[PDB]
Amino acid sequence: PPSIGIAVILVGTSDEVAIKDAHEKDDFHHLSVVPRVELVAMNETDPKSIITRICDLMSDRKIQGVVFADDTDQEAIAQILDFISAQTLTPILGIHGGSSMIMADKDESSMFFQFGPSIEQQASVMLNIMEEYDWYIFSIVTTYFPGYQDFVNKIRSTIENSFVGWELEEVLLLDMSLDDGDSKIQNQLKKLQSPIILLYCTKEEATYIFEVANSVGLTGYGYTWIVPSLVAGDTDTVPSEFPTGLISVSYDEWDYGLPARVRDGIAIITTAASDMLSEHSFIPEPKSSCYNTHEKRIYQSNMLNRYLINVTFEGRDLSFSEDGYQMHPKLVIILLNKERKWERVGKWKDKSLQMKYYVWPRM
Amino acid sequence: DPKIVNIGAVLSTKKHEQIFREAVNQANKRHFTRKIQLQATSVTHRPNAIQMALSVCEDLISSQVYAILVSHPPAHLTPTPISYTAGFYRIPVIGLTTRMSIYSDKSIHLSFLRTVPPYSHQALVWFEMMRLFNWNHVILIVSDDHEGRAAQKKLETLLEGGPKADKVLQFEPGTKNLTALLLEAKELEARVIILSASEDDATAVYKSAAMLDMTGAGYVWLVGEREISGSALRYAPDGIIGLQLINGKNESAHISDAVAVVAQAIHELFEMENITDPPRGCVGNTNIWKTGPLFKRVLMSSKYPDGVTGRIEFNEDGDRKFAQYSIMNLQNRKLVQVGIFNGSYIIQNDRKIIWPGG
Ligand SMILES: *[C@@H]1O[C@H](CO)[C@@H](O[C@@H]2O[C@H](CO)[C@@H](O[C@@H]3O[C@H](CO[C@H]4O[C@H](CO)[C@@H](O)[C@H](O)[C@@H]4O)[C@@H](O)[C@H](O[C@H]4O[C@H](CO)[C@@H](O)[C@H](O)[C@@H]4O)[C@@H]3O)[C@H](O)[C@H]2NC(C)=O)[C@H](O)[C@H]1NC(C)=O
Ligand SMILES: CCN(CCc1ccc(Cl)c(Cl)c1)C[C@H](O)COc1ccc(NS(C)(=O)=O)cc1
Ligand SMILES: *[C@@H]1O[C@H](CO)[C@@H](O)[C@H](O)[C@H]1NC(C)=O
Ligand SMILES: *[C@@H]1O[C@H](CO)[C@@H](O)[C@H](O)[C@H]1NC(C)=O
Ligand SMILES: *[C@@H]1O[C@H](CO)[C@@H](O)[C@H](O)[C@H]1NC(C)=O
Ligand SMILES: *[C@@H]1O[C@H](CO)[C@@H](O)[C@H](O)[C@H]1NC(C)=O
Ligand SMILES: [Cl-]
Ligand SMILES: [Cl-]
Ligand SMILES: [Cl-]
Ligand SMILES: [Cl-]
Ligand SMILES: [Cl-]
Ligand code: NA
Repeated sequence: PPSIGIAVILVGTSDEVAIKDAHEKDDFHHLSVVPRVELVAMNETDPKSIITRICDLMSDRKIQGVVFADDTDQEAIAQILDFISAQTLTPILGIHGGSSMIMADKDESSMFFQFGPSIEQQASVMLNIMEEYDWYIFSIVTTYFPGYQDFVNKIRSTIENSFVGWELEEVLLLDMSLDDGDSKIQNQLKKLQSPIILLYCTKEEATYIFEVANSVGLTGYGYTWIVPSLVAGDTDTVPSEFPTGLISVSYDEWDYGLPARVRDGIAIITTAASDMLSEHSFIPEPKSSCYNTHEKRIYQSNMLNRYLINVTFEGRDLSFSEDGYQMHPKLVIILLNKERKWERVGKWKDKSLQMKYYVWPRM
Repeated sequence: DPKIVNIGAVLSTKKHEQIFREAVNQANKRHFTRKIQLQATSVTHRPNAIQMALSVCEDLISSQVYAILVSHPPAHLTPTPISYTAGFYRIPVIGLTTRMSIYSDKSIHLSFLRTVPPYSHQALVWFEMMRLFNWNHVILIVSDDHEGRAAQKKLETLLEGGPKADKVLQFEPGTKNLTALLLEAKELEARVIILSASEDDATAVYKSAAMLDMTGAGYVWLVGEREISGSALRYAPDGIIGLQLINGKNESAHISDAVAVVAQAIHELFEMENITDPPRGCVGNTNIWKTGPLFKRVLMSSKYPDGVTGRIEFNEDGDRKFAQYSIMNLQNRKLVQVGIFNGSYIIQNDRKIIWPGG
């Protein structure tokens, strides 16, 4: 059975041996095609480093797909990967780290998929948390981070259709592409009355917003902030500006560890290829280079996508969405406690939210 | 020894590279440059978008550019990969000739100003024409893509700020038989029709309209620049009114003005305290330029009144304000100028408008 190349790129310290030994279910590849995985390490996650690394891989060997993990809080990595994936029409899976932080509005030509919940699902989960504890009065704060419209609209759409007494008091939009030497964001935040506040932004943006929120007295008791996975990010990295009592939805390697994920990544790309070779007696030829993609345009396609999003493996449904998120992620609701450590306080699985406490804890 | 501050540019030819170099030399001559002094660093577009992103890193950001001028090239290559990479670091990009409305979206283009307006801003001229010629009831036909909906959002804003849009009709870009759409517009009383479409989609509309006899007397067609360019002109009804952005395509002029604005902004920047340098190169740097967002604020607030292309200000989206348009009228199959929009005001010239029919 013919071999397809799969690059697994690991940024930052990670057990390559625990990873290689987990993929010993390589004697569990039964298809029309076998994976030929090659672990690459990478030290830097700027655009040039990431682009030239993947593009040297693609020219030195014959890559069919890429599995990307990193150890950072850098959501821009998703964005860079999606750009590369769309330009070169190579499949890329962001399975861990910044690479897996929600990217909204992926290119039409994108073959880039992410391990994690959609923006709309985290918003719905955030409303389920509020319904449980009867926190019906709330406000939203977002930046211009891509997705913020999808977030605000998912909220709005949900609570308009509801026999529940929601009251969305205020929606703020914070421009952090400009400096804050005019105390503009402070004067916006000063308008928040609600006891619940949903915040949609990046981790670096939350750092600043919380610092300002604190200085106008919006972090203490009587104010609860709920943020999405990418703000919590790496949970072993907690900015001092994060308030205690911060709630977050999360997918950060709790019960679904890296070696497992690289396994499922290699599985998704291999299954996919097999399904297409099965059914068209060909799969797309890996691009010889990315410096010649203006020429070979008419010869390339995102055909492999239909199959990448419909893989079942080892009795789990690893399907993706058209938008490029995982369909059925197991999520964990975490709570930043008095000792500045993130603490599990709820699980979300199968449309059901099962929280730990009935009366909400006090920090 | 003064402090050297690099300006960057991705431009279309080597002739325009030399124009950029020379504009910066003049900025240094014109300004007091004992403290800071500009240095021009420049490059032409690369054949594809990855090569271009890399060139920004290797050629431009490696020289610690405070800003990057970008033109629309010759004859599939957009500013986009330069806005992407520069925006990673919050280095401001100044579009010189790009006019798609998508570059007004902050989520997509963090640090992007341009010295030409987006196509959607033509609605500002339409609206002043509607007050001038007392068209109080209009039908709006736009393509169901970003640019089309951008024009609708913009005109409807001006109308719900009077004259009214009796109905808005959208069609799927690419469609060739628009008889269904245009029959819907034919049944309404209003005989003033505004169009936003690409070159090839406007061609489709013009043909179908002609079959349904909607280009004759009684009917008025009011249109933008794309809808009377190249192919669109081949089948355009006589009497149609369209626009051309004056100097819209003079890359030399916009280089000259962009450099004047940017130089002014740089000297204004270094009046303030705690200005940091941009990152030297891409490799190993993942933090934004700390002073990037301040420099953007300064640029956005910049006013250059004595500009080759007229009066340089930017609105809240970083788009050019006070652009000037030729008001064009297709007469015996020739595009004839019947007026200009001078930035705020319509000025009819002595050449008489001939409407559809007349
Ligand atoms: C696009 O075209 C428009 C319209 O022509 C220009 O806008 C006008 O610019 C002129 C300058 O040339 C302005 O003229 C000045 O008007 C002053 C008072 O005007 C009032 O009343 C008028 C009409 O009733 C209103 O439009 C206006 O809003 C005011 O309420 C005069 O007092 C000025 O006189 C001064 O200069 C003259 C020079 O001849 C001296 O003799 C006088 O002593 C005095 O110092 C002057 O005439 C006019 O106000 C502007 N109108 C508007 C509506 O803005 C734009 O400049 C032009 N844009 C571009 C880019 O070219
Ligand atoms: C949708 C296209 N992306 C381009 C990102 C990118 C793509 C490819 C490369 Cl190669 C690089 Cl290098 C960057 C947009 C980019 O991701 C915008 O990022 C932000 C936008 C707004 C905010 N919020 S704000 C305006 O308050 O600061 C934050 C980040
Ligand atoms: C990464 O850095 C380590 C030392 O910290 C070095 O051994 C390794 O060769 C580097 N790899 C790359 C690709 O730079
Ligand atoms: C592909 O999706 C179809 C339903 O659209 C379903 O049969 C299954 O989820 C997938 N088929 C497989 C995995 O053979
Ligand atoms: C473009 O503007 C310049 C001034 O910078 C001028 O010299 C030149 O004639 C203009 N070109 C056209 C085609 O109008
Ligand atoms: C900037 O201000 C800091 C204090 O915040 C000071 O230590 C430093 O000397 C200043 N540097 C410049 C370049 O103004
Ligand atoms: Cl590296
Ligand atoms: Cl892309
Ligand atoms: Cl971040
Ligand atoms: Cl570099
Ligand atoms: Cl006239
Ligand atoms: Na802008």
